[PDB]
Amino acid sequence: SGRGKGGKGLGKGGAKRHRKVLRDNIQGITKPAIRRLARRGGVKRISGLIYEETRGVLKVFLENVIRDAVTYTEHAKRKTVTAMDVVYALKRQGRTLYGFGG
Amino acid sequence: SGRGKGGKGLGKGGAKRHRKVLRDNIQGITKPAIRRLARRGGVKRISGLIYEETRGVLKVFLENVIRDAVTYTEHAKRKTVTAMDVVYALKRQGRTLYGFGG
Amino acid sequence: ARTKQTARKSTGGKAPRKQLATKAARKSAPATGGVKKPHRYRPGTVALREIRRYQKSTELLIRKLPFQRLVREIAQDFKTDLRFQSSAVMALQEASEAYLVALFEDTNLCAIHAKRVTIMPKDIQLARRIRGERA
Amino acid sequence: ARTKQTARKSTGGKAPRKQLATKAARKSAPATGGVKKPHRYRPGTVALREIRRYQKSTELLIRKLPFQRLVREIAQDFKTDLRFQSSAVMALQEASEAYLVALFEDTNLCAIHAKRVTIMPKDIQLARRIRGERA
Amino acid sequence: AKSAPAPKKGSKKAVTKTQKKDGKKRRKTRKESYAIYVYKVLKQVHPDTGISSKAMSIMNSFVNDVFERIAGEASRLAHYNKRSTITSREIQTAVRLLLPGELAKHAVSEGTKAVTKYTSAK
Amino acid sequence: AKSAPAPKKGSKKAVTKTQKKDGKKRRKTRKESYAIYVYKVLKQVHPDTGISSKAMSIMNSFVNDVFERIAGEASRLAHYNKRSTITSREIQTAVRLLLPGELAKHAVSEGTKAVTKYTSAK
Amino acid sequence: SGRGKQGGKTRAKAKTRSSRAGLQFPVGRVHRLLRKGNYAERVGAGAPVYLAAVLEYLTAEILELAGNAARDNKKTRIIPRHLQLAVRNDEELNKLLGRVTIAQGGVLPNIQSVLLPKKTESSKSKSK
Amino acid sequence: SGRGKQGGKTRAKAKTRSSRAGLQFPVGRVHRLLRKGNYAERVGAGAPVYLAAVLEYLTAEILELAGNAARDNKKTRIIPRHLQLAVRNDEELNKLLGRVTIAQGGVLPNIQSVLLPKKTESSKSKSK
DNA sequence: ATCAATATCCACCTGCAGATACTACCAAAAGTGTATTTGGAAACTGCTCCATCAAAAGGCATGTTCAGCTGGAATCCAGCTGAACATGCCTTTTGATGGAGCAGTTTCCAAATACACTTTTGGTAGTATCTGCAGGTGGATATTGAT
DNA sequence: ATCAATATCCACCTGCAGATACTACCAAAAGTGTATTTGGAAACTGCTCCATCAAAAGGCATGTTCAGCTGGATTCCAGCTGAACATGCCTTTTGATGGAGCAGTTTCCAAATACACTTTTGGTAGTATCTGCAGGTGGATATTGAT
Ligand SMILES: [Cl-]
Ligand SMILES: [Cl-]
Ligand SMILES: [Cl-]
Ligand SMILES: [Cl-]
Ligand SMILES: [Mn+2]
Ligand SMILES: [Mn+2]
Ligand SMILES: [Mn+2]
Ligand SMILES: [Mn+2]
Ligand SMILES: [Mn+2]
Ligand SMILES: [Mn+2]
Ligand SMILES: [Mn+2]
Ligand SMILES: [Mn+2]
Ligand SMILES: [Mn+2]
Ligand SMILES: [Mn+2]
Ligand SMILES: [Mn+2]
Ligand SMILES: [Mn+2]
Ligand SMILES: [Mn+2]
Ligand SMILES: [Mn+2]
Repeated sequence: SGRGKGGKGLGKGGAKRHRKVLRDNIQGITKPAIRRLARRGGVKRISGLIYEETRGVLKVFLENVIRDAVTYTEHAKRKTVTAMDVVYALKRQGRTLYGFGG
Repeated sequence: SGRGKGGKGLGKGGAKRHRKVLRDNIQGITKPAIRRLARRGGVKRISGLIYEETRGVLKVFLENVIRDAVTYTEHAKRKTVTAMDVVYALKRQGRTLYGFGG
Repeated sequence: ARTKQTARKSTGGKAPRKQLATKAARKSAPATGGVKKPHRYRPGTVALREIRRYQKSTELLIRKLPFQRLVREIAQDFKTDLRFQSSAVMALQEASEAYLVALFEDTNLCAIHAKRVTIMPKDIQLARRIRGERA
Repeated sequence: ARTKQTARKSTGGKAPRKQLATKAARKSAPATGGVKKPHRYRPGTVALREIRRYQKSTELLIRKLPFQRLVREIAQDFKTDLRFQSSAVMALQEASEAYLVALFEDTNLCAIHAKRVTIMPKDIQLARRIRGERA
Repeated sequence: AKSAPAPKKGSKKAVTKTQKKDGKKRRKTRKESYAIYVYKVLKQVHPDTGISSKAMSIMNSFVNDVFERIAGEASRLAHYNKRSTITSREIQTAVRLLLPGELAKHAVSEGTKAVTKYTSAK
Repeated sequence: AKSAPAPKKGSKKAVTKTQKKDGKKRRKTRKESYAIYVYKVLKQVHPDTGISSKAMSIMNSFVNDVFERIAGEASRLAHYNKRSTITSREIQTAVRLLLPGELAKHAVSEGTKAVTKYTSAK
Repeated sequence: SGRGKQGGKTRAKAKTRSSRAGLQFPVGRVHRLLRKGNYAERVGAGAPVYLAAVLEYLTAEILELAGNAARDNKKTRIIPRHLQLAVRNDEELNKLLGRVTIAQGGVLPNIQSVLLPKKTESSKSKSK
Repeated sequence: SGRGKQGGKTRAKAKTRSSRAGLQFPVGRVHRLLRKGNYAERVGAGAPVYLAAVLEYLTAEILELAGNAARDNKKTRIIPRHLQLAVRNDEELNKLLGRVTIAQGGVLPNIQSVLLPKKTESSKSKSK
């Protein structure tokens, strides 16, 4: 309840701190999910190569916004990315978002 | 004297003689100038309907930029549109132009 | 005639000209004449039904946890040891989905421009290039 | 082994030759009618030559006076009796031409996307919609 | 009787010591919003219509975004003209630059009407 | 009773002269630019290369543009963090947000170098 | 006149600049925000009045249209969806908010014509 | 030989801030412009130095590339065309100036392959 | 056109997350009063540069002829991609707990603002010399396209 | 393959728009000295909410089958658009005069800022209780698709 260590982040000792390696999570953006986004976009038929192409485009989109959001986070000396860090990052990339503050 | 139908002689097709004061103007942006613009843009073949389309687009662009430039002119209480008024108008429309800030 | 008595000639007799119509394909009547029956909507009908459904709703379309792991993975590659407000992740998801949906709208316009109804990678590529995201 | 055959004097491109007559004949059509297959570049060869010429230069491509007139006319709709600094008009022309040239590049990509080499109004329209100018 | 001077400024919750009623955990810094004003306007236009908190968060973003866009445009206008004061005149021109046709027209009318009224008092 | 102390080829003298103001400061509304500094840098990178006036104006616009973008980004950064001061740290972070990869690394390296030198400077 | 002392209250005391300008939005707050944002060294008295009036006006416009969308969808409470329908179906607000995303707004129903079925979908010579 | 604080001799503008920073760009002017730009209430001393250094560095990067372009075109004087060539052929400068128009800059030579002679076949080996 | 398989519509209903309602407190927000400072509007006008002529001189737009080759209509068909289905897993949901770390509160000085004063400098102006390269001429040779 | 008809390029030459070198002048740009103010980092810690665990279960993902109909390839040819010409309209230039009005300067006052008080108010917090509508059911009506 306020005891531990920190420094490098978090941790315990008597076997208690998680965080497994994160990899290949872009595959979590599934074919059904992309089909649903395309449907809301008014798309009726989709070529098989669209799914990997869409993952690639989303990865670039996310890398760009997250890069700026984390830059705001670090400049503020924080270790937690805030909704505001994301809103400002979105705004500076010309993707203004309403609903999350600011 | 009617004469001809296109070729030699005098009075034959292609014989106008005035200079504006309500005439061409947008029609003054010629098919040849538009073709040249397209060539610099890498275009090899042009539909006959492109010329009027281009005039329409160019008029919208100028209306937009000139409207804002004149808004800056009036705010300044001036009667003369300056290069800066145009530079500021272009910048706010996302079309920053370098070379005219003297 | 033949002046006798039979009542054969003509009236359906003589030869055929009557014993009409199709033979099968009503509900089943397995005698052969109309294949089987299981109900199927035609290709495209359900796709159109899904467009109407999803354009009427607003819920996020990517699963939440999988999207959250992608965000964490990418962020982690930029800077280790980050934590996220949960609304920061929802903000990224709202923005990401609106971005993709709008891009699919432009991509569809590109497929249609080429006389197709099927979007392909080149349509996405053309839309991103005209947008200035690529070239 | 001779000197004959030619005996084609030493110089002189004159056709009438060494005896009266002095027309402008040389090696074409001193008469009045045909020609014998004049020279013609194929459709597309000169268009390609123009693309290379204009992509190498930077001079404005729309005539100055007709452009100035258009600008003044448009401005008169927002405020009458305005004057323009000469560089204001030039700034507008530099910006307008750069805008149109870049739009033609996009329009060209749209034509090619549809398997054409000829740009059409629908290509300009698609490009402007994707850019968010129409949209 | 008397509040000032100091200290305390930014009180609430110091160690413990409490009389009655459990509240005010070390005063949160106030986060202002346009919500009560947005709500006031909503009732004028649609008396029996409510608004969800998410829609209200959207309205708050909208008002803050337009405020920043108009103020930024006014700022630039003032600097371009070497003026150190943003007056209603810079706001008006920023409005004409930022808003599309009919909206700018009605916005300019309301802004002008408000300044004229404001200056008609006292 | 005069002998025409001065002919008629312009204007005459007004008693005494001026060793300042009227000298030549009127239409002297100073209009500064980065031209002489851009010129100095061109010499360090290309000693035998010149630059046309039109090109120099492009450069002046360039420096002014980047200054505004970096300063504007630094401004928002400080405001977002509730800081009334723009320090080298805000300039650095603004540079990282505005400039593409390699350009940012070298810009940051140059900025950090100038501030260090400047610091360890008399 | 010369410091001294004063008495009586007619100007206001309890009269906000908002009431004085005939507004619902807060003139005092807008004035403070204009000063806090570093837009200029000085802010005239009329600037926050004009700006508050404009913000109030735009708010009324979006709420009018959004309440209409909620009514059209048989709802009495405005949610993000209604704001998005109001904005995207209005030419001018759509342009003002052209690069803005309203969270949980969805999109306008819109299927391109060429994608709808037809011709009874039966070849030309009775086939596929 | 004593005095104290050094606030005496050479009371003149000893060294400019730019000189102390090892810069060619005007630190004092950059300081003044930051202050008059209304970017923030206060401006720290190192901010105009860091910024002047970045402005000088970027200027050097573009002049280096435009000078190379002038040189490749057999010229010793940089004109707008050379700045355009320099920026557009540089991936990062091109992106930084992605929404900027260099007057009298022209465009980069570029013909879509499908438009080249003989149906469609890029070919070329000179610059391709 | 009839019939059937399903989707879709709507009335009716209930649970409940979110919305909404009073009581309580207060630190910042906001208004009123006086005094003091000053940004910039108003009037005058100097001189920069914008508008109009004048008026040849010919670069370039426009109209015409001809047909090459492009756009797009019409056909065929391999196989991609949508629809439907079985299976079962992993996202979602509901509830909990430690503790990282964001953020409130007071202290305290390095560094910024505020000023007076001295010095330095970039910009404006003349007047004057210098020079990179555009534009022109030869003539070579590369390209294009018919035979 | 041969070779004419043109386009295109390189080497050189020179006038001149435009860059450059030198001197003169000055307001303001900039730096230095000293005296005061203060933003915001430290340090300490209240208090939020982030990471993570648990367990259950059903919405939804996955993987497969089957074949409808789409995209891709091919062929054909009407007719649009490019290339080449013949005119001759009208932009371009340049030379040079009015005078509009931008822009420099001096006044001067309406309104801004600074400062000290006092009242007002929006936001935050604790508690409780409504209320709009999601989500579900059940039957009626509509849509789609086979014949
Ligand atoms: Cl593809
Ligand atoms: Cl078309
Ligand atoms: Cl005002
Ligand atoms: Cl600093
Ligand atoms: Mn990783
Ligand atoms: Mn003054
Ligand atoms: Mn034919
Ligand atoms: Mn073809
Ligand atoms: Mn801790
Ligand atoms: Mn000097
Ligand atoms: Mn040359
Ligand atoms: Mn303090
Ligand atoms: Mn499975
Ligand atoms: Mn088949
Ligand atoms: Mn097809
Ligand atoms: Mn006058
Ligand atoms: Mn209250
Ligand atoms: Mn329901």
